[PDB]
Amino acid sequence: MDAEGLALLLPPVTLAALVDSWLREDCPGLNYAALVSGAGPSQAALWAKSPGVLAGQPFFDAIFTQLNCQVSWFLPEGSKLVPVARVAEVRGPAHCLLLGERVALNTLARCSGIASAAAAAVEAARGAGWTGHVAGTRKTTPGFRLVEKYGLLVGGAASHRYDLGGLVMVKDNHVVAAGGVEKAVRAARQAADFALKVEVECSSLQEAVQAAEAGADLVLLDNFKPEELHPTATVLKAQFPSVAVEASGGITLDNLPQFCGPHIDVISMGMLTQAAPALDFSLKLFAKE
Amino acid sequence: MDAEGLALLLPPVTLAALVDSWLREDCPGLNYAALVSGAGPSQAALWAKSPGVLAGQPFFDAIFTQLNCQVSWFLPEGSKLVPVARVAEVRGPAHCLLLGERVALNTLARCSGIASAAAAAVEAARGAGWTGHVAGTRKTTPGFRLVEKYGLLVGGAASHRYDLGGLVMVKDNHVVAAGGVEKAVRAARQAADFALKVEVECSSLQEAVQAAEAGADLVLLDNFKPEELHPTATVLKAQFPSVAVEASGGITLDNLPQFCGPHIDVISMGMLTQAAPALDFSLKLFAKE
Amino acid sequence: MDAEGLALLLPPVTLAALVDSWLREDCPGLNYAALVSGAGPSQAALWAKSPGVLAGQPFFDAIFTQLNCQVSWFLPEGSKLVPVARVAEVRGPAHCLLLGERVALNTLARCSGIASAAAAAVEAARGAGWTGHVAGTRKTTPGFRLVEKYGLLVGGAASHRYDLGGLVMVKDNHVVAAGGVEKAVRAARQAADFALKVEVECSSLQEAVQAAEAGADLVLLDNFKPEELHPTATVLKAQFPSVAVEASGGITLDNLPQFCGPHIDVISMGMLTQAAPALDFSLKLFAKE
Amino acid sequence: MDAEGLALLLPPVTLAALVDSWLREDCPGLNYAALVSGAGPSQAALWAKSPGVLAGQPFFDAIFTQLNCQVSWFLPEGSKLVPVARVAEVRGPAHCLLLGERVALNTLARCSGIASAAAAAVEAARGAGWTGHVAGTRKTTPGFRLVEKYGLLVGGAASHRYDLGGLVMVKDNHVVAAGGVEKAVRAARQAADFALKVEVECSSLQEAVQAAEAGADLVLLDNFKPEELHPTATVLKAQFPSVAVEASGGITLDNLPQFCGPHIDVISMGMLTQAAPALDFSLKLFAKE
Amino acid sequence: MDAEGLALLLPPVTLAALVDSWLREDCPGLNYAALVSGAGPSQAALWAKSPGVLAGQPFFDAIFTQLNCQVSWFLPEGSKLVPVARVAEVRGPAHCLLLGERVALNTLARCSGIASAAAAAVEAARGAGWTGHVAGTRKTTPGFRLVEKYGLLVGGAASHRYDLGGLVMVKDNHVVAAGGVEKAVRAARQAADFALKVEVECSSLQEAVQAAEAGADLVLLDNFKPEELHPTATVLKAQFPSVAVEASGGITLDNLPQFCGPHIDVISMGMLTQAAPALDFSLKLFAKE
Amino acid sequence: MDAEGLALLLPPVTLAALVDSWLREDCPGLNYAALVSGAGPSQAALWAKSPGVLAGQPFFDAIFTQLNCQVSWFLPEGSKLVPVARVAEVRGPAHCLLLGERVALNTLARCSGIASAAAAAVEAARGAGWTGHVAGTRKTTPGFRLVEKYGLLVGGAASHRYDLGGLVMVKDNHVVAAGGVEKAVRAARQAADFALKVEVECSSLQEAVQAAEAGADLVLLDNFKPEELHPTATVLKAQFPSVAVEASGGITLDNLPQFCGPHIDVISMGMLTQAAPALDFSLKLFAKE
Ligand SMILES: O=C(O)c1cccnc1C(=O)O
Ligand SMILES: O=C(O)c1cccnc1C(=O)O
Ligand SMILES: O=C(O)c1cccnc1C(=O)O
Ligand SMILES: O=C(O)c1cccnc1C(=O)O
Ligand SMILES: O=C(O)c1cccnc1C(=O)O
Ligand SMILES: O=C(O)c1cccnc1C(=O)O
Repeated sequence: MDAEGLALLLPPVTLAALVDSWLREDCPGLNYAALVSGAGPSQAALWAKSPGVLAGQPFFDAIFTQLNCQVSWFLPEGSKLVPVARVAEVRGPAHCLLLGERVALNTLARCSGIASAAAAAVEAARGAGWTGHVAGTRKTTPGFRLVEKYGLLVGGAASHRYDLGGLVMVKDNHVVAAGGVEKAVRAARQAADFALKVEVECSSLQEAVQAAEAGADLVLLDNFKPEELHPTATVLKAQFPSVAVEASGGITLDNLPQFCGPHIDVISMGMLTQAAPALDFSLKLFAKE
Repeated sequence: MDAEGLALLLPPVTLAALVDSWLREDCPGLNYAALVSGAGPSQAALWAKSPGVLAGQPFFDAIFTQLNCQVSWFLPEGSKLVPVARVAEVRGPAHCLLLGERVALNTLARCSGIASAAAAAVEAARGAGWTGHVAGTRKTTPGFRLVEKYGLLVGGAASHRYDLGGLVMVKDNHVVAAGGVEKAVRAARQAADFALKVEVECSSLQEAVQAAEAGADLVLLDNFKPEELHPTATVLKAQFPSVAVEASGGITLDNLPQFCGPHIDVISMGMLTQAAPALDFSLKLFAKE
Repeated sequence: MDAEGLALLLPPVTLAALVDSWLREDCPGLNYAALVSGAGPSQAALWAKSPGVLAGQPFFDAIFTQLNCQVSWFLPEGSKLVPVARVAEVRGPAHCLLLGERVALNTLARCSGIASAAAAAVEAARGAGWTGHVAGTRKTTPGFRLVEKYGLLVGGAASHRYDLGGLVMVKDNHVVAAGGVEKAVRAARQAADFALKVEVECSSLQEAVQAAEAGADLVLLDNFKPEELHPTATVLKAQFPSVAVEASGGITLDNLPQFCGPHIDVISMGMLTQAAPALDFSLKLFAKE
Repeated sequence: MDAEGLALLLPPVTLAALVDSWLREDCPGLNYAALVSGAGPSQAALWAKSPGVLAGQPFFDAIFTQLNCQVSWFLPEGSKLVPVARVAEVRGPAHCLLLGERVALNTLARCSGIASAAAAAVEAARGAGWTGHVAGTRKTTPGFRLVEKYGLLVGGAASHRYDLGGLVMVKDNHVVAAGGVEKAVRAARQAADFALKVEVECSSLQEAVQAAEAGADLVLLDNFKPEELHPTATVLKAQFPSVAVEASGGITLDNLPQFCGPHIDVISMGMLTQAAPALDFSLKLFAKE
Repeated sequence: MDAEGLALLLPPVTLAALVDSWLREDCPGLNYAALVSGAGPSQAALWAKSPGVLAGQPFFDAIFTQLNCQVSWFLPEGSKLVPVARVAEVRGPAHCLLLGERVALNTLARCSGIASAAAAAVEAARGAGWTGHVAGTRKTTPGFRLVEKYGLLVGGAASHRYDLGGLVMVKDNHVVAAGGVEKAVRAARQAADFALKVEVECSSLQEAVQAAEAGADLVLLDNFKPEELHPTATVLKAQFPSVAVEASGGITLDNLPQFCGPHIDVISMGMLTQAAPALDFSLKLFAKE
Repeated sequence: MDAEGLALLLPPVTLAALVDSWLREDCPGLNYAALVSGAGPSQAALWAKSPGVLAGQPFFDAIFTQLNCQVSWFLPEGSKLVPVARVAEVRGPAHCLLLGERVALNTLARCSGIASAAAAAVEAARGAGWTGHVAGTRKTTPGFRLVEKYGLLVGGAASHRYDLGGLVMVKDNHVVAAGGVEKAVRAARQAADFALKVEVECSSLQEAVQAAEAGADLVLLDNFKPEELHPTATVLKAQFPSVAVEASGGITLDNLPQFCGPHIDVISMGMLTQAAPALDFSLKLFAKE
């Protein structure tokens, strides 16, 4: 995509409600440190001290806008961060900058760190000649989904489904509960009348074929070794060429290339959200003359 | 210090609210996946697949209570996870179990992941002879502070001030805006009447002394090499024996012992929250009764 | 669709919150008519005074639950209503029973009113030997969508996309804004990726082909006369067998049979929500043994 | 009355909140369709496609304001709508115009639908030479009451009580629970100390006299056939000239002239909110010259 | 009446919501104090240390119910408090009792203090032979109206009009805005269609008469000396026998009998809410024997 | 203090939330009174009818801002009010001023009442040559703590800790629950890692010392007569120089000077918030073309 146009995804109602809560979480009562700085007009520089990808400007902006501060970016959303970079400047009343400071920073650090891993992982795949979509999961922080999924998009990963209402994903537990894969997929297909796709976690070739026969649009190959994964995917694409194939389970940055192959459409990774460290940013006030 | 007594810190109102919003994030509309599993009474086993410390039972319990499911814990809050362990059992209607599965796991993974890092770091400190307090920061995920600060406790580090509303904290930025460290602290110390303490970030011996003279209860030595840090702290404690010394900036699990000396009372670490990977948990239905 | 299992689609959090907002709407302050009834143990009987389909038990139930009342139903959810029928008995404190009454009845009235129309539309389509799906739209009352979309399902219609983060729908205005049907569907598919279906509104056969060619999952044939619809449908189906066709616009109970064909998969009708008179119900306290 | 000044009744806080819940209902997560339109400065025409009364302007406006879009109206609120008329022009970014489209349309459709049905009933009553008040009920869609009551006022009906903290209304059930009309009215008058009126639903002449005697500000005649209603009213009016008489139950636009008569003061009709079809409108983007 | 049956006025939704804000206000973060008491099953005695009237049981209860505690009342709601009285007893986990303490005490203290003041006023009114209704105002604490108005009622005063939603009160300002008293009342009367009473603030016998002629249901005689009030009110009743006559403005508990007279129906008092000191209660843990 | 620079303490999100709830409480539905005044541009004078200290401008401003109304203050926050003052002017639509009026007046009155009470007290203390802190308590009206604690500051008192997660307070009850003072304070000390202070309620010199020995930062001497208080305090300060001493319990404005001795640091007064009458203010519409 283009990372600058991604911001248009964020609906501005649910956005400001997020921002409000984040501020309240941090300053529920009186802001005593306000008195230290006073409210004089001020400027601070946003320092990027970690390599990766910048993401999260829409969140960073919104937070400060709520506090009557203005942000000037010196890079675009999505651009590569080359450490000790001065990536932006923030102007407003001192106390307002310093109240927004930590929250904006945390939001930007986390969003960026996710985008960073996603870009790293996308590269590694491109590098192995893979043409598919590296994806995320629902293994997001609670109440932080919007920021994390958006982060994955800025990094060039696909978001995967956002909600639980958005694609019907039959998993091991759904199959156990429904008493077998055929039964499960039949129900799943009925519930997704014509508007929603069905995906089915399958731990074996058999489970997959059963799923694919039953009319699954996607078959997720969960926890296969690579040497098992590709022959299994080959059989599937051969027999059901219109069915998409996702590999997930245990997949990391280091090993990702082994999971890439001509018959895998999607690779999903817990790690992009669950084990992607936050980038180091600071926001420092500089004096005017 | 009992880690099972820690759930009492959680006020039940802010807890049940948080849980609602987590579930609403994940499934705002219709849960089509309820139709695949139906609603038969079922049981699921919680499996820990990562080493660390188990943290977040109160949140796990709340999530599932909200969905009319019950939880039996086989290990106490804060115990070591020795992997491929069966840590607990969850009971309830199938569709209800599966609705809360991900959000619960996410929450538990995230909280446990932090506890583990805190525990690692506390152990490191103990191992380097040091009886001070290892601590968190305000570098927490937005909307998720309660879980992360609670996690820090369960792992046995200190939370630090929760929310900018406890302790008053003067930083590089407050000093710049106030036109001096002398001015900044006097203002800070006026604001925090008797109820609140004043801590000051300082980047030199000089700036520390000025702070302590000015009436600082705590003096944070920001971003020192340990070779500078300890001589500095030695003088401070000589000249102002009742002023506490915190050290912060660049402190990893790797180098933490280097910042563990006899005149350092608090060590705060960004990494305990920012860069602690989540633990791997799963929740698998079984068909006993 | 077994209509009694549909209640499993209702996540219990968003439900309970919605119930709260309805009761607060109807009684923001003090309930003065509490004093008129007092709080004597009491029982009322719900009478269905209109013909159609009973829908809304979950909502009815959950309103009374919030006011310590209990409901016992004598008809199953989705059953046929033959007038002057006793469908349930609600038991609880008089004042509570009387507080919930209008809100609970108003909820059951539209939900049933909508289901009734859906059932009638489905019946006319089965009646013209159509094996397709009758569907709702996003033409729903603001804030009431959960009840209305559930209503359609209980009457045997498809809900279409609930959401707008569900299926990606390119409409007449999108096509304009984009700058052409070709350029728009390219951009839709890219946003949709593997996770979502792209549906496109099309005013002619030419626009439909352009669309199918750009990779549309569903072509929606907007405001065609029946004489023009079916030729156009037959063409798309011969040339792109894997694309689903939707007819929509101007469709009524009376004319629906003329829109049924062997090459229409979905027919959506705005009237099913926008013009479905609410059923007559009432709740009258009786005396007990 | 002036229909344009009714907007003053709408307190801008409850209006804005209401709008946000509607917006959030339609797009809880990510707006994928933003990418198809993009953010081009754009303009749309509001086409009125059904006959009736225009109502809902202040809500329509509020919605788009919340998305940074400006509305310009060509008909004033309350004017007669003559089909295929251009009533307004909405401008702003393309993605925003399309985000608010369906919600704003759905709001205006239903408010106008009601206004029309009220105006229609007001007209037939005027046509019978009746000078009383046609009225709404509390039979409103849950959560949508502010819009529906307002629609009644624009069509020139009277909203009954909005609220329930409103007028005190003693109904058949209140009378049953109390054990007797005179008891009930005593209790109701006590609760309505001097600030509220007391109304009593009465199913006979005998009960209506009991209630009038006991001091009710109004007597509602609950299901009378018209041949019975007017003698019962006449007797009431002669015996208690300062009591007001409401006729309710079964009153359709077709039979309304028969319920009009010199001794009825208020005629409340459930149909106005429960069975008023919504109007047809559409919002189509045009390019400028 | 019966102060015990007043609790039925409080709808359980808006209670629990109110109680939740109050608790959140007091402990928005982690409750560190809970670790000092631990969770031992405990009991505590509520001690009334001031003279007055007890009011606020429903709130006190709700608060502790939310914290899983239970309350046994030794005196009924509305009874006379003779100091150092042991009025109730509260049981539940120690940290829960202690978390609820202050918030519940503050609530009961203020409700009780208002009911005391209202009683005092109702007494003096009765003592002076007057059969009217002492009333309060909209001079309530912001967001504490439910409790304050409830207190008035328990004290035996009237809750003058709760919300601005059910009576229509024309004031000095409304008249100025409207450009005269005739105009204002005329307008008000048309706004309050048949459901709502109109009250008019009048500062002179003229302005009162004018309002009465225009159709005012009540005439409020504002800031009159008593020697002016009673002649003014006698003319009023002479000409307008069915128009209620309220007196207001600087009426204190001391002079209240001077404002009592056969022609005054209602007496509102700012002081019942604005200057009613809180009672002194305390909650003391004891060991069981 | 500098009373004008105190507004900076008020975070703008929590402020605008609070203000919305006040407005929603006072007019949840339709504002019939808007029709009486119309929307004409108007102005209103704010009159101060009582002596005291002016407090609550930020809340006042925010309230009106929310209703598109501007305020011009002719007196700085916290100035002395000398009665019949014209302290400010409010411009806006007529219906908007009148909707805001009472809510804002109510806020300003109780904020100003408290500031006044506190100024009275701080004055007597400064008059008694005392250099310590006059403080508040947590005996604040529920849901209104921000306004009341802010008012205390403006009048020159200290807020004290605001909520239960500032300083950690051990009271009679915490001691009972812990089974002793030693145990309770150790637990509070362990809980208050380094971020917080521990304060202990003590009813005797011995208990004060046990607390001081166990590491208490402050010792609150509850309910001592002045004759006991000072000699107790003189001993503490001798034997534990850096422990602070707060007196509290029964300290009226009248007797306060008796509590102002050289070994007392803090004096807390329940009365400042529990028994401080609100000041008298009106807002009157005046003329302009
Ligand atoms: O549920 C998902 O959306 C999902 C998609 C791909 C891989 N894992 C998951 C998961 O959360 O378990
Ligand atoms: O603000 C804090 O509480 C804090 C405390 C210790 C270390 N870092 C921080 C920070 O957020 O920068
Ligand atoms: O958007 C939809 O879901 C939809 C689907 C089919 C027909 N109309 C609509 C509409 O709301 O206009
Ligand atoms: O209650 C009302 O407001 C009302 C007013 C007139 C007629 N019916 C009703 C009703 O809801 O039953
Ligand atoms: O507002 C009221 O209803 C009211 C009623 C009686 C006395 N004062 C008032 C007031 O203006 O606050
Ligand atoms: O608890 C407090 O914060 C407090 C502090 C000082 C004086 N009183 C109190 C109280 O409300 O009991």
